[PDB]
Amino acid sequence: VKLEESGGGLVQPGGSMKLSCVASGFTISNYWMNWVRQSPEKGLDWVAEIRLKSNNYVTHYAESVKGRFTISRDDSKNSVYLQMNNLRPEDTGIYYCTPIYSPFAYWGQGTLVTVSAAKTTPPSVYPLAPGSMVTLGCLVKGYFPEPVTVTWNSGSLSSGVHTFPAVLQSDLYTLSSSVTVPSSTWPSETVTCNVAHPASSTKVDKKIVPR
Amino acid sequence: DVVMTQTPLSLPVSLGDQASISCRSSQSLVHSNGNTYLHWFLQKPGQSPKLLIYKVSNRFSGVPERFSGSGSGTDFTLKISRVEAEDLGVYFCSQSKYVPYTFGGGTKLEIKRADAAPTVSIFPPSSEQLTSGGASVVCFLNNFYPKDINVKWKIDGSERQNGVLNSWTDQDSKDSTYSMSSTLTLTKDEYERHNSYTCEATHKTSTSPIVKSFNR
Ligand SMILES: CCCCC/C=C\C\C=C/C=C/C=C/[C@@H](SC[C@H](NC(=O)CC[C@H](N)C(=O)O)C(=O)NCC(=O)O)[C@@H](O)CCCC(=O)O
Repeated sequence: VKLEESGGGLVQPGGSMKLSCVASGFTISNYWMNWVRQSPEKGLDWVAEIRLKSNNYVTHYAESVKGRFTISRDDSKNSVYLQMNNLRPEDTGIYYCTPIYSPFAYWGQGTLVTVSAAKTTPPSVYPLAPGSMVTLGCLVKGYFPEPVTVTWNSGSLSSGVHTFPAVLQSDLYTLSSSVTVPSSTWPSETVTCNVAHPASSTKVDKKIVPR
Repeated sequence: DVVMTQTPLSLPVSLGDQASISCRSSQSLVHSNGNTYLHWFLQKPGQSPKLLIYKVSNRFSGVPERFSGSGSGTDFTLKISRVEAEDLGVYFCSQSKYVPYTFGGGTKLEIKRADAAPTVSIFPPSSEQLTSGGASVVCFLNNFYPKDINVKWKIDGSERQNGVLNSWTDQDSKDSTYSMSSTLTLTKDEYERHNSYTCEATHKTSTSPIVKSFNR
């Protein structure tokens, strides 16, 4: 049983974007379906609701999106959609879909909508080596938009990792990640950070070497 | 719109103790049908929100009995008994009686643990960044408690305030600690105008600050 959102991404102000929400392991036809968005500044923000075929598919919208957003459902595809037009930078945030008054009232993982005029820019990936435990790092600088994924040794190295929340200054994101291993582990063994930035089609591996 | 107000804004609680979170609605959430449409969500760091309790007191599937909800009309309470480390995150109340559905601003549950001093590491700019013209000095301050901390950058004994980008993690679900990253970003030219770089950490765990430095 799950909800899966997709269709998000970077889009210029005034632009348009269509989000999809597909259910698995249950039928959405029986439940009122809601879109909710989240941002650091506004928190959880209800966007729109569409009710049942038996409710004549009645819809409701937040005032901030009326005239611009359209919520729809296709029970035959077990899906709900959010057509967004004349998007505003303030519409930026993570968008979730959820059934309510339902055994399957799960939110899925969400889809990130970035409404900005800023251009897509790949990250610069810089290794962080020291000048009983040793801490190594990776600096992922000057990219846009979110997200990037950072792992160490392709994900094998998970304990002792801290990957920090990306910080947006102006129009460029910066992220860093640290990994801490025993001094007997490195540099005798390989420690490599893997950085992926889907938006710019970027994949980078940086092996951390001494000095 | 129905305003949802939560108190407190944050709540530190020791493991095994009880937590109580308050939510107040600007209008009654009692419907004509008899149901009260008040719900509680939990959002753990890095996760989507998840339904905890619907209609005041009913636990959603998979939610343990240590979580309970109460109240009526415009005043509600979420009680988490026998707090576990994994219970950290932001708790949201919400109403679904009126359109637009609205949410409280959230209450963050923090787990008290033993004080822990930050492990501090400082890193000079990579050769690769230098070639490109940039010069970032990175300082990691890892696994500390409590969350409050202060980081000072010193260049040749002088505190630099500009060019600093800081990131702070949420509380760690596994060990209840916090971590922090501090990056001082200069150009290759500015960095080479100086040799001594210092990351200085002030935290309750030490009377004098932790100091990590290198000389270029
Ligand atoms: C997008 C933002 C919206 C904010 C939140 C909105 C709505 C609330 C969200 C989710 C509700 C989920 C309800 C699930 C109900 S199934 C739905 C539930 N039906 C009931 O009969 C309620 C249960 C009863 N009151 C009780 O608890 O004894 C119900 O809520 N019915 C409608 C009604 O009573 O008016 C059951 O499947 C729970 C399963 C319990 C279990 O498996 O242990």
